[PDB]
Amino acid sequence: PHRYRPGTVALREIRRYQKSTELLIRKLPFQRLVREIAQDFKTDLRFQSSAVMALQEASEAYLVGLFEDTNLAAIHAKRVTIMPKDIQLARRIRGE
Amino acid sequence: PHRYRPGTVALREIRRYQKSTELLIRKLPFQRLVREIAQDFKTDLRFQSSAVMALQEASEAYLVGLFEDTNLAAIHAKRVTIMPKDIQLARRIRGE
Amino acid sequence: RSRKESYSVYVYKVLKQVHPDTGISSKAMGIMNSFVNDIFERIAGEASRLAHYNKRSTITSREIQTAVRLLLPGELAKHAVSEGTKAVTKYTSA
Amino acid sequence: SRKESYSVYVYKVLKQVHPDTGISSKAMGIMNSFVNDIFERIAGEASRLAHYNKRSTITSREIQTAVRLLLPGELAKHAVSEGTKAVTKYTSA
Amino acid sequence: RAKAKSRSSRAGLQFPVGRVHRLLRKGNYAERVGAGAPVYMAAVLEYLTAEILELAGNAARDNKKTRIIPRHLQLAIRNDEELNKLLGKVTIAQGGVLPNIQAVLLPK
Amino acid sequence: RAKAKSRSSRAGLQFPVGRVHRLLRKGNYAERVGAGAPVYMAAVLEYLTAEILELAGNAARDNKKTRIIPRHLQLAIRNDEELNKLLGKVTIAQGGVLPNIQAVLLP
Amino acid sequence: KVLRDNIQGITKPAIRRLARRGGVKRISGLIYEETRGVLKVFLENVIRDAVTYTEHAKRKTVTAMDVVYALKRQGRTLYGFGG
Amino acid sequence: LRDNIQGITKPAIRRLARRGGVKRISGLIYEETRGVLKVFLENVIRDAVTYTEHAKRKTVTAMDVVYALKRQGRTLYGFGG
Repeated sequence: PHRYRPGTVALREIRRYQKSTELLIRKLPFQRLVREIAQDFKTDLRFQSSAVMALQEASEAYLVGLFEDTNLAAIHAKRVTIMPKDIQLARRIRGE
Repeated sequence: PHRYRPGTVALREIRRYQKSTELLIRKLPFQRLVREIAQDFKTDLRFQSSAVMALQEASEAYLVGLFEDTNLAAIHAKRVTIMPKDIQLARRIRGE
Repeated sequence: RSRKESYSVYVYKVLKQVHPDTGISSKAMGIMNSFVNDIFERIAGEASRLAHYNKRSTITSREIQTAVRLLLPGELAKHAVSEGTKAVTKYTSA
Repeated sequence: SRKESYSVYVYKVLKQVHPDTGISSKAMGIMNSFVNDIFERIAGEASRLAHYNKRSTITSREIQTAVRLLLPGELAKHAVSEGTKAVTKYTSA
Repeated sequence: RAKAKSRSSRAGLQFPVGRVHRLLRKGNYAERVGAGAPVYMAAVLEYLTAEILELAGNAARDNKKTRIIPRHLQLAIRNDEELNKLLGKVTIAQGGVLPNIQAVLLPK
Repeated sequence: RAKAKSRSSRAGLQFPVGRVHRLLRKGNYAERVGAGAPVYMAAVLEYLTAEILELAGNAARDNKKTRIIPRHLQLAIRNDEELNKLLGKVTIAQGGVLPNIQAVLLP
Repeated sequence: KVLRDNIQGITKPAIRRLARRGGVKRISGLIYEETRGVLKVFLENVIRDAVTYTEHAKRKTVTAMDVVYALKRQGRTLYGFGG
Repeated sequence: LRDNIQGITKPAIRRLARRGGVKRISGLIYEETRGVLKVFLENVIRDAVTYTEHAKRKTVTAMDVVYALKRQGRTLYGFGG
């Protein structure tokens, strides 16, 4: 048998996702999430497809930047695995 | 030979400095620091005394906020003592 | 002499409605003046944008209202809206 | 039913720097967002400088100062050099 | 001429109305200011002013005082989550900070 | 009657000047706009435009292309501290990110 | 019809992929939930402002500019969808 | 008028740290702190100078400091505004 070890692929994927430019979140799911949120404030709420995409890229960019800081926090803590508290520290420092 | 243990006084100072509002940095020193920096842009420059104070309060406010985040980072790292790196992490997360 | 404007007189009055028996230091007053000018600029600034965005030359109670909703968070934003909406309704009725 | 943009000017600039390079419509759309963002800021600051100093007119000086406040390091500088010239020259042109 | 009357009183406001009407036309924010614009705004500025002063006044009372000082404004703003945010970037001269000490720093 | 002549030509610029003048006097930036302001500004916008495009063109070549795409703009900006700073908060569609991996994650 | 639980529409691989792009090598099982609870706040803030702008303009359909203004208000600008 | 960063005394640094809730301070903090404070001051002072210069003045006023701070996401209340 043959396979890669844990972490070999993870590093590979880091390279690859940094490299590519596409969306990582599925579109219809994201679109629906937007509407599900939107339906709280009001009904008769419609979106242009360009508005949804604009939201999606901003949303992914947000999370990715958050993960970069989260990762650093995990490293600061001398770890590889990120945990909810590494996210929380990063956010807190940001002032969220 | 009575003594108060390590940390008893440190906490005391924290209490007090959080409570009070006065400037902690000596004035003539601070004022001169401003000028030394200023002279690197321009000689024969002047300041209103209120301008120097305005700078000093903002400067202290900046550092205190920085120290709060630094402290959290040290705690995240399971440590009471803050190290230069904890400052660096906090700054980085903040976009510096 | 040149003359300067502030809200010091109006701040005193407001203080009396919340705390009829209390005063205010000159510094706290200076701060409240810095505060009012800050909030004013923001709302007016955002209202400016709304007028621009929606192709207008005029700021009305709505541009003020929307600016309030965008700038103020949660419920605080609401009371400001309620009071403004009313004040206009009332002004023309008073 | 008509819009305006800087797409035509951006295209030309690309040639001044890279004569053999083309550009996507999106890259152009991005450059358009960029130009409008910078424009608004400088104009915003120039307004303010005039306001702070209690004035009605925006001059090349307010633009210059605004550039410095917004741009960091050399970008601020090269921009000032170029702005100064364009005005100096336009007048003599 | 008919008797002149102050508008602040008229709108049930303490804050000036004619002036706000005016200030809204300055800085070049909009060519024109609508009649209800300053009325709406004056009410807002007054409301927010009251909220800060009330909370600060409570702080003054907590400290057994008869007035508000910069510190009380700071405590008031920060304790109130929504004002804390509205002015979350604001540095208050002589505001000090809230007395927040991390539990991990304390002994048993 | 003198012939109408574009100011951009006069100023040696590619960006429009009359338009910039037009935009500056409105948007409510000021009651008045001086003659040299639009000109100064047009030069600035043009300068910055060139810097981004130049670097993007280089990124395009790093990718062996003869064209600029959103990605090349991202790479151009983030490998230049001053532009990166100016636009440090800008999200560029399909811009992507830099391939930075921390040493501590490697074998 | 009303929608629901589309927070799960953000699938596990999707979260991991984002984390990986960010340089995250290894992800704790609780991150998925923790991450969603943060994404959600971000979306709530942006969408709401976009709606607020949309309503001010007295429209029903949200356009790209409404989103752009909303994101600008939160200080994260976005290029290529207008400006 | 040189290395006046040393005019920021060690206790002065520690007290700020204390106010921030810092209980223990590494011996290498003093220098690191200075390398940050200085940058902060450099950015604020310079903008104030820029405003002062624009206005054709020599004396930096509180207002010029306020504008410098303001734009960095830091309105300061108390000196006018």
